[PDB]
Amino acid sequence: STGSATTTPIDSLDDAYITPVQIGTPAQTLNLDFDTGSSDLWVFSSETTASEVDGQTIYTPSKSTTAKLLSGATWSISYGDGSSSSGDVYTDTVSVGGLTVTGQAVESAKKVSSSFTEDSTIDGLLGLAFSTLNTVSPTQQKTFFDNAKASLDSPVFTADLGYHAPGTYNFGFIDTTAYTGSITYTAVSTKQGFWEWTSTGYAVGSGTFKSTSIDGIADTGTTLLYLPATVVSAYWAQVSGAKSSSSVGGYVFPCSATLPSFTFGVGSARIVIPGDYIDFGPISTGSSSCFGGIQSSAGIGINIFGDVALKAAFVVFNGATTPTLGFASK
Ligand SMILES: NC(=[NH2+])c1ccc(C(F)(F)F)cc1
Repeated sequence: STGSATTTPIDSLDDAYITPVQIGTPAQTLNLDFDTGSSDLWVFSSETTASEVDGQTIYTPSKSTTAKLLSGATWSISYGDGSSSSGDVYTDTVSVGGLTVTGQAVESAKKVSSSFTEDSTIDGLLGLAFSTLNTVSPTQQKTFFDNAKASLDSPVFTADLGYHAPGTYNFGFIDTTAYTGSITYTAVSTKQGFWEWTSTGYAVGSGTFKSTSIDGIADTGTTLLYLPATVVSAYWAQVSGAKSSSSVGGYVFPCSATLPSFTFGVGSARIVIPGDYIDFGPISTGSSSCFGGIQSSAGIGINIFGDVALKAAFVVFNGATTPTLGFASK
């Protein structure tokens, strides 16, 4: 089997991407944030505290003839940005782009933090990291990909995110029309539960490539590119007027600037992020100071190849017996 679904930016800045997902019988379609940096499929629901729902579409398990309460199971997750959610668990039929999993754990939110309530465009998360990170207790649950894998034509999924445009998540096949050149594959460590790999270096604009190992995660659920302070300083030094602002929380730059590209290495291959992809717009409405899309990872404890990086590539999440990652230009 295979599946193919379009993923759409939630706003004009590509702050996140949503993908429609069918849950239950009859289908209830929710727009979920596919997150290769976590492993829970959770949704706003008829159980979510009413004051914490503000425009999201909800899953109502009592209206699904295939929903079953997973007795005694609860979940609770906190993310890197300080947001969180928690609740109970159902199993139900879940379909993405024509690919169906029966018995998928659907984590129903009883509580969500304010940043989830405040984002009416995201109805929940669909985790695509390794199932070892799943938070369900006392019986850990599998991701949608982990449940589908054996049925897929090939044990892979691909992320093809757009810049200010829709893109595609495919399951079970590689669309050879969706990229240029070849796909370069690189080793993955699953020890921290992530799609963790080592980039071979970087360049800023037309500058020379610096060979240096950068260990980080391929994370569709993080907006920005978080890299070591040395690398980030080298990038922003090429932008007149750019500075790190403790009050704003990162590097800012004049909105009048034309940003240089940023290249990252995948083996001997190179992925080029155009400068425009690095512009996250005014820091507050009407400001002429703009927020940068490349930020320091110092104090995160890991580098994060988030959407800014991934959207410049066609990315293969290869879930073969030994997982790997593939990157192609597009
Ligand atoms: N769910 C995610 N995509 C995610 C959240 C937090 C972190 C961090 F802790 F490293 F910051 C990494 C990945």
